[PDB]
Amino acid sequence: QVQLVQSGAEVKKPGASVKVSCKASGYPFTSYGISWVRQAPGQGLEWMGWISTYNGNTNYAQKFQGRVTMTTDTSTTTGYMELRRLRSDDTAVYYCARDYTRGAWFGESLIGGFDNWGQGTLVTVSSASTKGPSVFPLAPSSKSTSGGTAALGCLVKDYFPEPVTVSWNSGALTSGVHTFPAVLQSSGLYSLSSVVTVPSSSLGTQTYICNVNHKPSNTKVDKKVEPK
Amino acid sequence: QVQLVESGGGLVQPGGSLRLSCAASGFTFSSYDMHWVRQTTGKGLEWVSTIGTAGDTYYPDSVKGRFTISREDAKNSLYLQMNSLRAGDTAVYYCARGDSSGYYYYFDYWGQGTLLTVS
Amino acid sequence: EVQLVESGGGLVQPGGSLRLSCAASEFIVSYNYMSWVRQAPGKGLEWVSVIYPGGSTFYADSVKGRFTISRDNSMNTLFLQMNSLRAEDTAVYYCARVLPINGYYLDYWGQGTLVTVSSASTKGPSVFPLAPSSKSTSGGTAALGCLVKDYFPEPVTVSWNSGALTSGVHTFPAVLQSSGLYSLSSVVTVPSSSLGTQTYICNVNHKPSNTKVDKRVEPKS
Amino acid sequence: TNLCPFHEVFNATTFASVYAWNRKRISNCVADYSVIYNFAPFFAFKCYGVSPTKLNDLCFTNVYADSFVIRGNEVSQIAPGQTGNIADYNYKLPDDFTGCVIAWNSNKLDSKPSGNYNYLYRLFRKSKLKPFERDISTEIYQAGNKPCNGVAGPNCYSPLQSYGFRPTYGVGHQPYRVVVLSFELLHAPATVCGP
Amino acid sequence: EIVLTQSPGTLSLSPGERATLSCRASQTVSSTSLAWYQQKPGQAPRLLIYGASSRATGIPDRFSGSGSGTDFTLTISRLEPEDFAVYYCQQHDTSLTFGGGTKVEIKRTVAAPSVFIFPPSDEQLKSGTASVVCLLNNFYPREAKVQWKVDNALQSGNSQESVTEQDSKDSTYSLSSTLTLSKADYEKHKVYACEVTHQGLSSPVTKSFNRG
Amino acid sequence: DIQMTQSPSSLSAAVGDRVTITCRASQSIGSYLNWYQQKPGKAPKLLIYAASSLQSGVPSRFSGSGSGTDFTLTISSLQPEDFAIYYCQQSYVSPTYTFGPGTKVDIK
Amino acid sequence: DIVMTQSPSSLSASVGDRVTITCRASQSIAYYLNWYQQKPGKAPKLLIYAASSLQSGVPSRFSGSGSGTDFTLTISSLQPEDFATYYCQQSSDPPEYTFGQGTKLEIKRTVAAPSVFIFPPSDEQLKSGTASVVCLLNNFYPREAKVQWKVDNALQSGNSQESVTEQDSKDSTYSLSSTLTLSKADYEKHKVYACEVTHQGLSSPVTKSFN
Ligand SMILES: *[C@@H]1O[C@H](CO[C@@H]2O[C@@H](C)[C@@H](O)[C@@H](O)[C@@H]2O)[C@@H](O[C@@H]2O[C@H](CO)[C@@H](O)[C@H](O)[C@H]2NC(C)=O)[C@H](O)[C@H]1NC(C)=O
Repeated sequence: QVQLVQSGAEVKKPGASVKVSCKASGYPFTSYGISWVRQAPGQGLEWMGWISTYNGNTNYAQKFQGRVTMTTDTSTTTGYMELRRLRSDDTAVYYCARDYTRGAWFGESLIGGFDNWGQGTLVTVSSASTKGPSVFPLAPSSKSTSGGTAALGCLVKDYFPEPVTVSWNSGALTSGVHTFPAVLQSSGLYSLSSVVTVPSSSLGTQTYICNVNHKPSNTKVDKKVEPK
Repeated sequence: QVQLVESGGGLVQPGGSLRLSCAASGFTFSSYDMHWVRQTTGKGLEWVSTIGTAGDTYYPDSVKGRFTISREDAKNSLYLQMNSLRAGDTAVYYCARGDSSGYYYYFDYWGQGTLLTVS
Repeated sequence: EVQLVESGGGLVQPGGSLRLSCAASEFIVSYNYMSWVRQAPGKGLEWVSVIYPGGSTFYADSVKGRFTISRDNSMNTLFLQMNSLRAEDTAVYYCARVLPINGYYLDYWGQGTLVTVSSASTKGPSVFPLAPSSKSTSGGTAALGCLVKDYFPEPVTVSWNSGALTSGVHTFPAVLQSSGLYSLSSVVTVPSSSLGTQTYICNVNHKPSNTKVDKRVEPKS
Repeated sequence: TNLCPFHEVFNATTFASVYAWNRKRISNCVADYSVIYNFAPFFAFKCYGVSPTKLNDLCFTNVYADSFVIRGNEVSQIAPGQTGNIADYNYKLPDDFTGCVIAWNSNKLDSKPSGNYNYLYRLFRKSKLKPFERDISTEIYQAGNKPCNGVAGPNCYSPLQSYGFRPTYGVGHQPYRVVVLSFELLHAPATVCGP
Repeated sequence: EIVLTQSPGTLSLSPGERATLSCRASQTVSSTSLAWYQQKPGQAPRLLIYGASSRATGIPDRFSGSGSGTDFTLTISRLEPEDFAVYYCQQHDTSLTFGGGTKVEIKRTVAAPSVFIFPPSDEQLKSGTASVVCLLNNFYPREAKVQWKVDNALQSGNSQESVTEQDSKDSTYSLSSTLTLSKADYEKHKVYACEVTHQGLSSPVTKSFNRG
Repeated sequence: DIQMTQSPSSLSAAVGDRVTITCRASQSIGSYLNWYQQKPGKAPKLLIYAASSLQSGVPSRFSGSGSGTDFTLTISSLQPEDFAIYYCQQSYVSPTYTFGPGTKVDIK
Repeated sequence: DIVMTQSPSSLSASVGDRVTITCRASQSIAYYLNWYQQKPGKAPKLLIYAASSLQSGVPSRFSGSGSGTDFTLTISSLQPEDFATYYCQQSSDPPEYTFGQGTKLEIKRTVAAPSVFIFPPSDEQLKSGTASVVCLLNNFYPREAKVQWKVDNALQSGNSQESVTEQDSKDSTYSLSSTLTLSKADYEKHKVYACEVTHQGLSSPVTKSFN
């Protein structure tokens, strides 16, 4: 019944600092240390440091020798990590794990690994302000033929904060739906596209709408797509 | 008063298996340790098993891997499962209660005894 | 040069006691592992005791409770105290140094001393002439010899014609008898033509018994 | 409300040599021995002066933990009133010892096909060790009448030897990990107690 | 510090088969300081093997590990559908480092993409930017190349592409690519094409469209 | 293990006399020693623990003394219900507890 | 505990040949095996320790190898000074060590026909009351020879003792003497005395008699 719960997602600006929390329940807190690991989007795991919950001894990675500080609070059974001088390449998901590699009392190696993990906290570092999607429609070609099936979709462009939810007809079309992952442009804003395939004859007899719900800007937009 | 009664002895062929039982009365069973001690004319008294109050079992380097001790606190019973019975296992078996006064340990109550004949 | 010299061997009654010594040079006994090894006559080697530099002592089961090993630092000597001696504790005893550097092995041995545990006494030899067949033989007449019997200590030296003859003298090793007294034999070969002329004799010497008997081994007819 | 760090002594990656046997001190914690009970059948688990079943009901001032690695046929020397190369030159227990000794095979961890020469023991000393005494000196041992001035040679030997554990050896020459717990009670208030 | 290399990067296997993963170290790593991890998509990693031979809590018997020195192996006897994820090895013999990671995929028969094309929307062209998307529908092999042909000349450095994960039903992929242009150079040219080269295609298929 | 020896093997005494049994250990064990009494065809009964402590209900005739490797059991007056076999047990090494061969007290 | 078995118990070889001695073990003893050389009347001399290491001062023709339960000792080139008994010692347990039964190495020689002679008991001390008839075997190779006493056409037992001398340097041959124990009263009872000898150099057993 060991569980670790972290804080929510944060969006920062270059040069600032962020503090991430990690609360543990279900085991003796002072018998184990806490290790921090981050994973850049589409990359591999990299280690950050380790802290002892019994005496406060720390052991950091050389890459983060002078920027990261780790603290623990025994009263609330919570561990903290702070990363100063935030850079554009520090965007990642930060994990919190119970440790079985270094002893908390004496500080020597053990046989094990990171036995329990948190759920992850996403930190975004970029120089841009909150914006809303400029949704555009993509229309099927005139030649509705070659199997009687065509693909149509809606384009989402130039939005900030990451999460955007795209649904077609509020759940009427759930099969044959492909929503691509977002891509960061050179202007600092993200972009996305979602495409579905429908029968060619269904174009005349059905109506398809594209729903976008950008929660951070609350710019919920519903738009429909018709043949050109 | 504190009484211990054994049951389950008899003749068994070599290489067989038998189960012994011992029911306690007069005391709180779950708060005490229990032991089995055998007595044969050749070697006198010999300890063969011991079970604690925290699911811990101990055996000597003469029957380990063959005998198993168990505890059922609900029914106030102690059991000894014996397998691979050689001819040297023929003796009289007692169930004994363990107690301590400081760091000193002793057996304070014993049962009547049951006889196992392996021949 | 590493040298070990042993002394103290002798003859004891069953149940008696004895003490052996082993003096060392070029190394110190109190700084080395030391051991005693015995070898029964005609048998293999057997371990007896071992002592460690700090003072620890270990014994074999056959001698446990009866033997005791110690050493003296002033004299640089190693001792073996033997008590409750039985008839089975008769062998040649060695003192050796044990090196544990790469396994345990014995690198230097002493010459050894003999300990005899028996109930008999220092008797004397008795010589019976070995009469030939007194018949003509085509080959060389190889029958002359003398038979020594019933003598406990065996530093015996049987010689023929004051040791002048150097060939044909076959003195078999002494063989212990059931009575508890040693026995020995000798034999020689001589040409058939010169039986009368040679007239060989047996010279039997027993230093612990002071005997020089000669039975002349005259061929009986 | 702190819990004693028993798992750090037992589940440690590296164990020390016999002649440097790595004492640790444990105090001001609640001692739960159920983890020791639940461990896999041990090659040896013997206690002296205290019943194993009566732990978790006893209070002590300090608890010392000493860990080292020896070979199979030397485990019997880790006991009060014992004599041998390990007991005389490496690790000595008092005759009135109060504590427990735990040993288990570690062939899968401390053995290499070519040979593991990281573990050493002392095989030469002028006098026997007093109880709970360590000697990490590496001076050349003199066994003759001539000094060697720190140069090895005839009658002058290094006082340390390696084990050279290999996986194909028998049980009597395989590595073993040994933990000895010493229970100390004094006039001071107790600090280590069971649940 | 010690560097761990995992080979291969991707391991396409059919369900029910056995899997062999390799973790190699530049120096010697003690067997007691090696571990393996599993990470399903959109989830936190979990521990599988510690000590190079010991399974963790609640881990089935399918996963086994063996190795010594500078060569370690993770074995999966049977490949259940929930065993297709990314696996990592790590050591703490000297400092603490992670491996690159090995991905286990689902193997199926070769499929051919269905190439499409979409002209820029009229509303977007009003703003001053042009977007052209060349969708590639369900195909198995990930390796696919898309080239943009404008009039008769290729274009480079002005596009970005995104790929989906394997679908649970058909175990295929889908790829999209976007061409970014302003209205200044949109009307300058007339012919736009999207070149597609794939293993499952007999010949390069290039659908195209022109203004108007 | 630790080997325990007792002497004499058999003792013959009359009613009212004073008898003494001895127990010897192969290694120093302190006061960790127990004494038992077994009548023929019945279970053993504890008499002395810690080498000097009288169990509740045991008559005051029985006394125990010693420490180290030599121990003694003494009966001040020998009532007719004290002819049995007496065992000494060591409690210093656990969980392997060892018993002595036993000393039998007869009547003359 | 550990029992060391050697093979063979006796070996014959010529100068310049190659020999091999095996020392089996009951358990695995790793590499803790040592080889010793003992000559008649002198203390054993160490040759090989740790089953491969050569002692300082030992000629390079001695070599050893093996591990576990099988060990071997090899002499590359045999020389006259190498004829002795060889013992293997095990030191798997530090305090207690055990030896093998030994392996006696002897020179090689062609088969030689034995010569048999007998001597009647002498009257000059027959008055004592003990009669001992001696049967002689001289200059025979090899050592193995079966000798059976036959008196009054009957086979006796438990009344004879035999002695064998060491191999002579000049001729490399042995010599055997057997003596039958009997009392005075039993001596005159019969006059049939046969000494039967079975040997490789003899096609059929040969006996000689007197009366
Ligand atoms: C030494 O460690 C083992 C294994 O620990 C497990 O794996 C670690 C990586 C970490 O995740 C731990 O939290 C795990 O428990 C311990 O053995 C376990 O002990 C518990 C409690 O008794 C038991 O429930 C498990 O079944 C055991 N698992 C195994 C594989 O044996 C062991 O107790 C530790 N040693 C000590 C002295 O505590």
